[PDB]
Amino acid sequence: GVVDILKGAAKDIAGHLASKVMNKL
Repeated sequence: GVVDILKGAAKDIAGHLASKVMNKL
């Protein structure tokens, strides 16, 4: 499930990222 973890892993990073924007609105 490597490929499955590789993609799902990016979700953890974009987590604190996609927050920056959401933090504005």
